[PDB]
Amino acid sequence: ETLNVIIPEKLDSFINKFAEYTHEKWAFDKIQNNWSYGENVDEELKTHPMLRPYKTFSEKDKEIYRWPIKESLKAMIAWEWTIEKAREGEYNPQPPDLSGVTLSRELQAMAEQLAENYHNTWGRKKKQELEALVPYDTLTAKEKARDREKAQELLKFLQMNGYAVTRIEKRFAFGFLQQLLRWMDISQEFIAHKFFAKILLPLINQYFTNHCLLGSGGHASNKEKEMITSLLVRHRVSLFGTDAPTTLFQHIAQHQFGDDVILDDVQLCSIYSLGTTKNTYVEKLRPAAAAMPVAFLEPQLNETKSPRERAILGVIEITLPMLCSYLPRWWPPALPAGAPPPCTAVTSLGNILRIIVNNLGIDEATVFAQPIVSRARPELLHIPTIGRLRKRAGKVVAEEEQLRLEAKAEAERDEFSVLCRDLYALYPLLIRYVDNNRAHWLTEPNANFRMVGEIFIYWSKSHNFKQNFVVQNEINNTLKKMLPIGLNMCAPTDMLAKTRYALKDTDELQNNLHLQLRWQMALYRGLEKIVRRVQEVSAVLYHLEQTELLSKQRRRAVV
Amino acid sequence: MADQLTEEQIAEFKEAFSLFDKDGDGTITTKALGTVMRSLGQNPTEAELQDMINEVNGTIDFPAFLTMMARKMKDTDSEEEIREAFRVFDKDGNGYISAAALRHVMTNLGEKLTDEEVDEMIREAGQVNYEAFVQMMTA
Amino acid sequence: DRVRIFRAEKSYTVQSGRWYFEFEAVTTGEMRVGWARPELRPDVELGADELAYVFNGHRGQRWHLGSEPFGRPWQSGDVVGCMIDLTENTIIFTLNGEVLMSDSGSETAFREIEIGDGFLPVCSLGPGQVGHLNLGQDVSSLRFFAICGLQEGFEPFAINMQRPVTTWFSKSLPQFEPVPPEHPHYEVARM
Amino acid sequence: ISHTDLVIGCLVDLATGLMTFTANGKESNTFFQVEPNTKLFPAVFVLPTHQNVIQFELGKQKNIMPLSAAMFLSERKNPAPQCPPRLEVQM
Repeated sequence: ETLNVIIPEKLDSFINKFAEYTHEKWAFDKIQNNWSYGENVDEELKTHPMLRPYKTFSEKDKEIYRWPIKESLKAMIAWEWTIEKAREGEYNPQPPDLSGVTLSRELQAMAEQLAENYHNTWGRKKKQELEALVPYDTLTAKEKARDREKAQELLKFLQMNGYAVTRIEKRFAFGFLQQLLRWMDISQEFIAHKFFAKILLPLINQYFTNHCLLGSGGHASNKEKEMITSLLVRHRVSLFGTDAPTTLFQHIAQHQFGDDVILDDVQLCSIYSLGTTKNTYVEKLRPAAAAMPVAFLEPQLNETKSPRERAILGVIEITLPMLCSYLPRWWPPALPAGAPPPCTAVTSLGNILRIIVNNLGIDEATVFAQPIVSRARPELLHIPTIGRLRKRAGKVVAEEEQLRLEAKAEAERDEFSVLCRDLYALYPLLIRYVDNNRAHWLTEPNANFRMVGEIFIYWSKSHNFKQNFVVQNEINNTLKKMLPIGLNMCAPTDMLAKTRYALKDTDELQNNLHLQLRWQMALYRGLEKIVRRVQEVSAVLYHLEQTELLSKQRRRAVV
Repeated sequence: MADQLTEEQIAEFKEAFSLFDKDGDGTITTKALGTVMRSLGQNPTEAELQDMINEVNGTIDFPAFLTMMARKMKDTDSEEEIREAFRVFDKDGNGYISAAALRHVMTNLGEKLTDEEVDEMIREAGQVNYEAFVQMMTA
Repeated sequence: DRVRIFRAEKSYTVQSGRWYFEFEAVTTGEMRVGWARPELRPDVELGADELAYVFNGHRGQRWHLGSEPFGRPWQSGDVVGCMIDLTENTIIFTLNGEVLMSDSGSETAFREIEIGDGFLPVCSLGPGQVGHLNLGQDVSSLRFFAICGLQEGFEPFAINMQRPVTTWFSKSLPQFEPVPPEHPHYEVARM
Repeated sequence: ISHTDLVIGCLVDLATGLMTFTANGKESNTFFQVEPNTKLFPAVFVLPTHQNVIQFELGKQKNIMPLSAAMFLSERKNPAPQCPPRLEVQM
């Protein structure tokens, strides 16, 4: 403190140099606005009778300029534990050339602690003047504009004239490391059996800052104690940290932990199995104990069957599966192995799509088709449409016969059984026509020859979708005709005047009412009659059709 | 009014008021009004006692005394009946409401509504939950 | 040291119908290609104010009254179509015969626009950049119109003009002109 | 800053090619001289630092008629100052 300070003999040359340099430029910086000289220091003439240095004037120009600076030199000798001077300094006089001594490694706070010793000591005295608050960092952008004229003035008793008392949230990540340091004890202080709430207000806070995506692995350093102590609390936060793209030694041990129960797995386990779920998410997290997962190839080959294959998603026996799928196409439980064949599918090549053609034969009379179609069209690129023209269209023809059988049953209790029987194709077609849709996004440029009823299969289904799919809309746990809209473009590749008149009898079978300037449009058109338009007319007829007070106290009474 | 209180609490409020009646003339002082409330169980702050007597010499009798806690019992239940409302509405008692039954359960609710107003009060709230239905019903 | 803009004459504006044109950029870089109102000041850059609906040239975003990221960026030597349907007031962008989607998975690029005095095609060329502008006066020079646009009942812009369309640009030579009386900042007083 | 109102003037002679200035009557050292078949536009250039900036004050001294006599052929023998509504300020 400056009041009970140690006033030495070296607080005399630095106090008079922190006061004169604070009072030398008082006479020159105001002369541009007519700093006059008269009988008073007034503002009418803008005069400055106090325009004098505090060292060269009389004793009266120093009680509020040098005595506040000697007490500041009693504060600059009490701000830090370094009270010494080892150099000299640096009308209309000017201050010392001290604009190069900026905020250094030690002169940053020492030129600001003398400001605080001039502010907070006088502000506590201002609080002793109010009854009988410009803070340091709580001064805002407008308050620091009024807090910088004296801080630079207090920067002359810290780095000038040798009066030298000289001496983002990775710390939160260090606190997270301290949390991990706390986790070394907190996962041991209940093993052999106020701060838990400190761990409570953290699991959601960890999830937050990661969504705002030097010391990158410092957070990954914290990603350590969780996986060991476990195998629902911060497990979601771990999954939240999983997407946030040395410790991989525990992976083979976890694989050994999976192998710890894999002996009698043919016929706890909660912490074990849940570990691999977040690991699998962490596996394809860097998808912008090396071959230790060879146990995984024999894991599903041993005996949550496909759920094991669900974790599998991170070579010459493919030809050995080519007949095995074909024998299954001639025919079960190799779909998880096919998922294990899908786990390393396209690494970079023609009959890879024949696997789906093999899968279609099983699905020609057919289970969990959700994951079976999920990772399906990840490389649907490679033609095969000629077999596909006979494939799904017959499946559509099976489906066209299916609903017609349903409608014939609906052409006359017992109808509730048929209202649940229509969910068979509903799970099927939603699993079917999806990978086929991405195949259509390849032939669109190409077919611009045998899609003449391939479009009509959708529209017949759409007319069937036109109650009749209310037990299909509930199978969500709209792709019902969206692909038909995508396939509607090539269906317009067939002078439609009667088609414009066709949309009337199809909203009144129009096989009787339809029985009986434009050169630029017909330019490229030139560059088997009646039903070559009625089919397309019925499509848009449904497609456009697809596009097609209470008083106060009574409401206070019915409540 | 004085209909929201049923009879047995006032059968308890009488002798609770009468025991601390200072003279048997049915009156009390202003300070004992909090002391009886400690025996009731409802313990409000000191700030919740001036506005009682600001609403009404310092002489309080059983006429004026009923009007205090009648103002202090309706507010503790008028914002609470929206919780006890939904208990027979849904099936299991959770919050999801099938809109199929609500098109015809409101035509025999006893308030004798029609089919017109109940269609005026369903789409402004397939399935609407419990808390958006009352938000347009309690107004 | 600025950016040029290009548009057709005010007489060629449309009020109805269903119109389309193409644009083949030579080099990738800084372009702006879209549609615009007639009363367009040349001071501001394209798409900043409420007077134009335009696409990016560099990073793949739509530009009207600000920005919003939209679609795949530019390879060098590609065709960016532009579409508009006055029957429902929608703006549709294509790219090499492929419709550009949004971040929210929406098909349109703009929606429920007021017609007003109608629109007319527009373009912009940055410093150093180059790209020519087919517009539809030759039906044979339409690359991706048969792929997308012809089957939807769209029309090319210069479908039947016996001569190509006039164009206007913004030149940089500063001229003199009287002060507008509805100016923001300054005024004059002839007392 | 200032506390008064600085007035600058201008003088051109149409039959000699003389082109000179004033500054509150105290003339300046510089002047200009031009070829005879030249059109001149009276111009200013300014950066504003105040709510009011500048006023084009057209008037006359005791031996020189204003600019109204130069623009309009019907006003050659009229020494009065006039601001007709074709005279505007460009930008």
